[PDB]
Amino acid sequence: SDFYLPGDYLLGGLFSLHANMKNFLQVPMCKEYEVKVIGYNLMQAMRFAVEEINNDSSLLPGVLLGYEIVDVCYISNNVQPVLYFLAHEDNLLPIQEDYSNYISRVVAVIGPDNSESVMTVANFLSLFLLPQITYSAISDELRDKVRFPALLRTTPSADHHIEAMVQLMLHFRWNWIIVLVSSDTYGRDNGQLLGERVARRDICIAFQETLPTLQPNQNMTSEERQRLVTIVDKLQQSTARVVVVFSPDLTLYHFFNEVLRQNFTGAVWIASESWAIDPVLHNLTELRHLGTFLGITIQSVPIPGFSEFREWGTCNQECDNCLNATLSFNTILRLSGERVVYSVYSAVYAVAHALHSLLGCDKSTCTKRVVYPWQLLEEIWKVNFTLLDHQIFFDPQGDVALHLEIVQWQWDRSQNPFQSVASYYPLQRQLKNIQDISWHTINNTIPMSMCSKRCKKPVGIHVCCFECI
Amino acid sequence: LCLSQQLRMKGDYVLGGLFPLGEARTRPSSPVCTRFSSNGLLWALAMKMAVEEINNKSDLLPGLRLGYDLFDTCSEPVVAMKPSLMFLAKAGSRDIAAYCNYTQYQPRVLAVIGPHSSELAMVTGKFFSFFLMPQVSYGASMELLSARETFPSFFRTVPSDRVQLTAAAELLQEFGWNWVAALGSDDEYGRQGLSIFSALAAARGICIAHEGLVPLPKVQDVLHQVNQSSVQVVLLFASVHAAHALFNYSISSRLSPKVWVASEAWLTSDLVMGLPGMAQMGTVLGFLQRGAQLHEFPQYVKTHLALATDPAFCSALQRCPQCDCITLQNVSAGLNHHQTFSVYAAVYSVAQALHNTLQCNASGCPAQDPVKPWQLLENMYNLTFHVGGLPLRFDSSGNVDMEYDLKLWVWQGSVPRLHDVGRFNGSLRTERLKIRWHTSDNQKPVSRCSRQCVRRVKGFHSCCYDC
Ligand SMILES: *[C@@H]1O[C@H](CO)[C@@H](O)[C@H](O)[C@H]1NC(C)=O
Ligand SMILES: *[C@@H]1O[C@H](CO)[C@@H](O)[C@H](O)[C@H]1NC(C)=O
Ligand SMILES: *[C@@H]1O[C@H](CO)[C@@H](O)[C@H](O)[C@H]1NC(C)=O
Ligand SMILES: *[C@@H]1O[C@H](CO)[C@@H](O)[C@H](O)[C@H]1NC(C)=O
Ligand SMILES: *[C@@H]1O[C@H](CO)[C@@H](O)[C@H](O)[C@H]1NC(C)=O
Ligand SMILES: *[C@@H]1O[C@H](CO)[C@@H](O)[C@H](O)[C@H]1NC(C)=O
Ligand SMILES: *[C@@H]1O[C@H](CO)[C@@H](O)[C@H](O)[C@H]1NC(C)=O
Ligand SMILES: *[C@@H]1O[C@H](CO)[C@@H](O)[C@H](O)[C@H]1NC(C)=O
Ligand SMILES: *[C@@H]1O[C@H](CO)[C@@H](O)[C@H](O)[C@H]1NC(C)=O
Ligand SMILES: *[C@@H]1O[C@H](CO)[C@@H](O)[C@H](O)[C@H]1NC(C)=O
Ligand SMILES: *[C@@H]1O[C@H](CO)[C@@H](O)[C@H](O)[C@H]1NC(C)=O
Ligand SMILES: *[C@@H]1O[C@H](CO)[C@@H](O)[C@H](O)[C@H]1NC(C)=O
Ligand SMILES: *[C@@H]1O[C@H](CO)[C@@H](O)[C@H](O)[C@H]1NC(C)=O
Ligand SMILES: *[C@@H]1O[C@H](CO)[C@@H](O)[C@H](O)[C@H]1NC(C)=O
Ligand SMILES: *[C@@H]1O[C@H](CO)[C@@H](O)[C@H](O)[C@H]1NC(C)=O
Repeated sequence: SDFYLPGDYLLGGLFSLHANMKNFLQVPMCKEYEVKVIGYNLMQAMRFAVEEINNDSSLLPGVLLGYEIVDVCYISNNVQPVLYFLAHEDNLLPIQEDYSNYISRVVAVIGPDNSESVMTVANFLSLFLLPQITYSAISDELRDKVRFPALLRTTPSADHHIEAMVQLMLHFRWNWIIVLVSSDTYGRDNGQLLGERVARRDICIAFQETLPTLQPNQNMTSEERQRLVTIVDKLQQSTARVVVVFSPDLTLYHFFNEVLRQNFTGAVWIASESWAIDPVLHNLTELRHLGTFLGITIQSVPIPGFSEFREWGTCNQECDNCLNATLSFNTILRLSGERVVYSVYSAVYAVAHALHSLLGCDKSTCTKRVVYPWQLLEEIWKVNFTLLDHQIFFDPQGDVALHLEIVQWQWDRSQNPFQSVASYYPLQRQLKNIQDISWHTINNTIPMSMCSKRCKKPVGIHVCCFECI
Repeated sequence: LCLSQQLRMKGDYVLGGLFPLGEARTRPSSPVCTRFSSNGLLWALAMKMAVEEINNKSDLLPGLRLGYDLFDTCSEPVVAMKPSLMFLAKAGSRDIAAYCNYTQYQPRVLAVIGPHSSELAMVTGKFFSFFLMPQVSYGASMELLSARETFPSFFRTVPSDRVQLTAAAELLQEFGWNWVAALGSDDEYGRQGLSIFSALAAARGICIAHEGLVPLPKVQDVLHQVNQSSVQVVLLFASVHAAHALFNYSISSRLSPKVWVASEAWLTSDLVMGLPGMAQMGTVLGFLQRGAQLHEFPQYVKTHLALATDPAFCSALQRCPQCDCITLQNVSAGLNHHQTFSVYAAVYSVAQALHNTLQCNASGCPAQDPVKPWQLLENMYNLTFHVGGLPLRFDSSGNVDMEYDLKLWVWQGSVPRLHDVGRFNGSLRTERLKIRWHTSDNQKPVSRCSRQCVRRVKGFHSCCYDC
C-alpha cells in the first residue's frame, strides 16, 4: 500500500484523511468518516518528497528513507498512532527512567495539521524527545520550547497571520471591522490575538460573535438557526463592511448558507489560514455575490512534477474512497498550486538533511550507525539549505520563515482559483508587493469601511467613532 | 520515617494515583523534583485513609482488599506522563503494547485518581481516553474536561467552572445588571471562564460591554477600557495573582468603586483581602463551594505521622525521597483543606463503582474473572455513592452535583468577613434585603442598558442600544 514503505530509517506521519461530516464502548474508526481531500494531498506530498529523496544519489546516498504514514483524526484518534510510532518491531513499548539508548520504530514524525493534536502528540513525545515537524499549525503556544522541546514547524505562527491581516487592513484604510470566531479553542485564541494586535494600531472592532459548532451534512436544530439569523442580522445592521472569520472550514457552510439566504451583500470577507485555500468551500460558486473574499496562506511554490505524481497514483492506516474523491478535484488542485504541500515537502527534506548530516556521509556510503531520536532532534536545529530557491532554517523558537501571501478568491475554472494579490515577509514583518485586486464596487473603488467620515468629540467606547463638530 | 513505603499497598484491585508530592533537558531523561509540597502529601494521606477505611468496612467490597499505587507528579506533564504508562502496562510487566483499541489491554490499575492541576488533568485524561480507563480527578474544575467526545473516561469530584459561571449569570440577571463588563486571567483558567460566560450571558440576556484579559505579574489599558463604558458591575474570573495585581494597580490609580463579581479563585484568598485600601473598591460578590470536610482527617494524619516514626512498624512493613525527611509542622498548616474531602469522595466513588460492577451483596462477592477497567464505565455514569453520610451523584457528563453559597465581603475594622446572602442549587435564591452595598446609601448600584428605543448599537456583542 501507499501507507508504508520499508527503509533503513522510518518516518512517521500524521495526516487528517477524514473529517466528521455527520455509545463510547465501540470506538468509531476514522475509515467510516467522509474523505478529506486536503489530507490526502498532503500525504501524497510527503510520499513524493520521500520518493524524490530516495531517487537522488546526492542526498542520503546508499540509505533508503522509509516512512510509516498513519491516519490521525482531527481530534478523535491521536493516542494509538503515537503509541504505534514509539513501540518496537514487536509492538511493545518498554518503560524506563532513561530513554537515551532507546531506539523507536520511527526516527521522526511529520506532525498533524491540527494545533490540539500537535499539542497532544508533543506532550506524549516530550518523554522520548522524538523529532516532530508540524505543518499548517499556527497556535502560538507551540513557539516556546520549555514544554515542547521536540516540536518544530514549517509555517509561521498565528502572530504573522494576524500581522498580515492588520497590515492589509491598514493599507486599504479599514478601521471598522467585525470579527467572527468559532466555539473551539482555535477560533477563540485567534480572535483574542487579533483583538490584542488591533487595539494598538488604531483599528476598532465593531463587535465579535461566535458561530455555533456546526458540522455540515447534518440536521440543525431551531436554536442554532436562531443563533445564525441573529448573527447575520447583527452583521447586516452594523455599518462595518469588513468581516474577518476565524473558524474551521467545516463550520462555515451553514453560516454562509444563512447569510446567502438573508441576501446580505457588500462585505470584504477576510479568511484565516484554515479556510483560505479550501477547494471544497471555494467550489460553491454561490458566494460570488457576497462580495470579495481574501485569505492568509503560505506562498505557492511550484514543485516540478508533483501534479504528475499525484495523477499517476495495521488499523486506521487504509482509506478507499480517497482516490475517487480526489479524482474530481484534480484540476482545481493542480491549478491552485502548492501551499501546504510545500510545507510538508520542506519538513520531509529537513528531516532528510538532518539525518544526512548526523550520519556524516558525503556523496558516498553512509556510516549506517544507530540513531537515537534525541540525536536527530539535536542535529535538526542546524539545518540550512536551498530548496526550490527558498532558504529553510529554524528559528530559536522552532519556526521556519516561509513568506505568507494574501490571496483573493476568483471563480474561473480555467485559471488559478486562488490568485495571489499580496506578499508578506515574516522576517521584516512587512507586507509589500500588493497587486491589483478585483473589488465588488462599481468602478473597482476600494470598499469604504470607516465608522465616521474624516472631519471632534468622541462617541462610544471606540476611539475610531466620533461626530464632526 | 518510612512514609514513602506506604505509597504502595498490595490488593485484589489496586488503585492509581497522581498527586503533587513534589515541585521543581537535551536528553530523554525524566525530570526529578526534589522540593516538597505539603498539599500533595496531604491529599495522598487522605486517599490512603479513604482506602484503609474502605477496607475496614464490611458492607462495601466484602472479602476483597483494595490497593493503591501513589505516584509523584510535579506541575509539569512530562514528569507525570511516565506514571500513566506504568499504570496502563500489563501486571507483572514493564512494557505497554501498542494495540488497535482498548479491548486488548489489561491495565494493572483498576482506576486512576487524576491530577489536581487542570492542564495535567487534561493531558492525563486525553491519554486515558484511548484505553477507557476510569479516572476521577480532584480540583480539576475546568469545563472543557466535561466534553464526552474527547474525555469518555474522565470524572471529577469538584464542581466545574460552568456551575459557578451560571450562578454568576443568574445573579446578574436576577439583580437586573444586564450591562456588565467581563474580565479574566490571561492563563487558560481566565480565558475558558470568559468563553463560557460570554455564551451564558448571551443566552440569559446579559451582554458584555468589554471583554478583556488581565496579564499575570496591559492592565492599565484593561481598566481604562472598563472605564470607557459606564458599567457599574465587573465580573473578574481571574486567578489569585492576576486579580491581586489588578486590585493593587487600581488601588494605586484610585479607581471608582464597582460591584466586583468574584470567582472561587480569589474570593477566599487572604492575599487579596489583606491588600491595604481594598475596602474602597466596592462590594465583592462571589459564589463559594458548599462542601463538607473530613472531620477525622487531622487526627488520622497526626496519629499516622506519630506512628511512622516508630522503627518497629517500619521494619514490619523511591516515589518521594523528600517525603521521609519531614516534620509534622511542615504539613500542619494545610490540615483543614477542602480538597482532602474531594480525594476521599473520589476514592469512595471508585470503590462503589467497583462494588456495583461485581454485583456484590452484603455477605460477599460472587466469584468471577477480574473486571477490566473499561467495564467500570457502565456502572460509573449515573452512579449514586455515599460519602460520609451525604449522597453524591455523577452526572451523565461526568461531574458531581453540589450547592453553592453566595457570599459578600462585609467590612468591619478593615477585616473582611464572608457573609451568606444567597444559595445557588441550580436556581439562585437571594436575600437582597440584607446585602450591604458600597454606595452612599444602601441602594443597589444600577448598571443596565436599553435593548429597545435614533438607536446606536453599542456593546462588545452589538446587543444594546444608546437611545
Ligand atoms: C478492536 O480491534 C480488533 C482488531 O483485531 C477488532 O477485531 C475488534 O472488533 C475491535 N474492537 C472494537 C472496535 O470495539
Ligand atoms: C524517480 O522518482 C519517480 C517518481 O518521482 C519514480 O517513478 C522513479 O522510479 C524514480 N527513479 C528514476 C530512476 O526515475
Ligand atoms: C432532517 O434529516 C432528514 C434526513 O436526512 C431530511 O430529509 C430532512 O430534510 C432534515 N430536516 C428536517 C427539518 O427534518
Ligand atoms: C433576497 O433574499 C430574500 C430573502 O430570502 C428574498 O426574499 C428575495 O427575493 C431576494 N432578492 C431580493 C431582490 O430581495
Ligand atoms: C462543485 O460544484 C459543482 C456545481 O454545483 C458541482 O457539480 C460539483 O460536484 C462540485 N464539486 C467538485 C467539482 O468537486
Ligand atoms: C471509483 O469510481 C469508479 C467509477 O468512476 C468505480 O468503478 C470504482 O469502483 C470506484 N472506486 C472506488 C469506490 O474505490
Ligand atoms: C544559511 O546559509 C546561507 C547561505 O550561506 C546564509 O545566507 C544564511 O544566513 C544561513 N543561515 C543560517 C541560519 O546560518
Ligand atoms: C466609472 O468610471 C467611468 C469611466 O471614467 C465613468 O464614466 C463613470 O461615470 C463612473 N461611474 C461611477 C458610478 O462613478
Ligand atoms: C480499622 O479498624 C481498626 C480496628 O478494627 C482500627 O484500629 C483502625 O484504625 C481502622 N482504620 C482506619 C479507621 O483507617
Ligand atoms: C502595586 O502597584 C504599584 C504601582 O505600580 C507598584 O509599584 C507595586 O509594586 C505594586 N505592589 C505590589 C505588592 O505588587
Ligand atoms: C475612571 O473613571 C472615573 C469616573 O468616570 C474618572 O473620573 C476617572 O478619571 C477614571 N480614571 C481613574 C484612574 O479613576
Ligand atoms: C520542614 O520544616 C522546616 C522548618 O520550617 C524547613 O526548614 C524544612 O525544609 C522542611 N522540610 C522539608 C521541606 O522537607
Ligand atoms: C451474596 O454473595 C455470596 C457470595 O457468593 C453468595 O453466597 C450469597 O448467596 C449472596 N447473597 C446473600 C443474600 O448473601
Ligand atoms: C439513571 O438516571 C435516571 C434518569 O435520570 C434515573 O431515574 C435512574 O435512577 C438512574 N439510574 C440509577 C441511579 O441506577
Ligand atoms: C433548589 O432550591 C430551591 C429554593 O431556592 C428549591 O425550591 C428547589 O427544589 C431546589 N432544587 C433542588 C434540585 O434541590
